[PDB]
Amino acid sequence: GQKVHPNGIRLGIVKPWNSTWFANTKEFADNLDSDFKVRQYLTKELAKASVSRIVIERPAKSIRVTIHTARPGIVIGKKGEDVEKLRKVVADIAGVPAQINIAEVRKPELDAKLVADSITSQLERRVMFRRAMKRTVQNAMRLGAKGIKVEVSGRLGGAEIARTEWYREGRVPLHTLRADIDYNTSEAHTTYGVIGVKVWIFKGEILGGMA
Amino acid sequence: FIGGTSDRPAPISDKEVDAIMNRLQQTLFEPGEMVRVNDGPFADFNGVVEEVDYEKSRLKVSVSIFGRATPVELDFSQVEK
Ligand SMILES: [Mg+2]
Repeated sequence: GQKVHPNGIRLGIVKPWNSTWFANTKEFADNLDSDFKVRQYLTKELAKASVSRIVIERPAKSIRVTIHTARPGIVIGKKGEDVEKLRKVVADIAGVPAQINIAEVRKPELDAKLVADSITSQLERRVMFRRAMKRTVQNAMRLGAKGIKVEVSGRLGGAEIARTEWYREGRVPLHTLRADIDYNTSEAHTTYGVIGVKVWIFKGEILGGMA
Repeated sequence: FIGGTSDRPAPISDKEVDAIMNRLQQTLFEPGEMVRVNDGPFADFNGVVEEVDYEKSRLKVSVSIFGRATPVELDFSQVEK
């Protein structure tokens, strides 16, 4: 049927929030709107920088943006120039001063967003959907995912009738709340429409929780 | 005494006494101004006016505490202009 968002159901249990700040009702909406604009701009500007996660915090009258990426050197540029320009424009978008930090994701093949981006890019760049998804699971299991599942959906290969197909290796318990299931999604805009790709990666359970 | 010569100190005047007896008988914290505090644990810190607690005879001045430089309210006696 219809399943709950894994990250959504697990938020506060074994998953952290992407945005972490306090604000009264007078400015909560404004903060959300600024967050949306900043994330949109950064995602588009760094589309080719393998950005995995944009954590926005709002210390006092400032905004700290942490970009989890698998390619820190591209984002940074020679001696910080690119970070500087990104910060200078994020400060414009937010209004308050801004600071940018870069966190490398050591093993991108275990990152759901990066896996989805790779598969989407391949599909747009004209590759066999079965080959692409099988290659990403194999790589994920090789790098050590306790489990992985990929679901491609919609007019695969230009077929007139859209179909859904999914591969799954290992174990991906989605009803276990203490399980660590990094889930993300991507859409491939191809000449015959939108192809949706969902990726779940199970990377062990958390007992102590630690939120 | 204070006078022209030490041999004969001089009085003040006729009208000077009257003026002294006359006196003996007889400021707004602009927003954005940078202030210092007058008393309390936060006494003599570099604060900056953030809002106007005017009709309270009070004040509120931003200050730089634990990175969360907090919206901090003071008495009107706590200004230093
Ligand atoms: Mg339901």
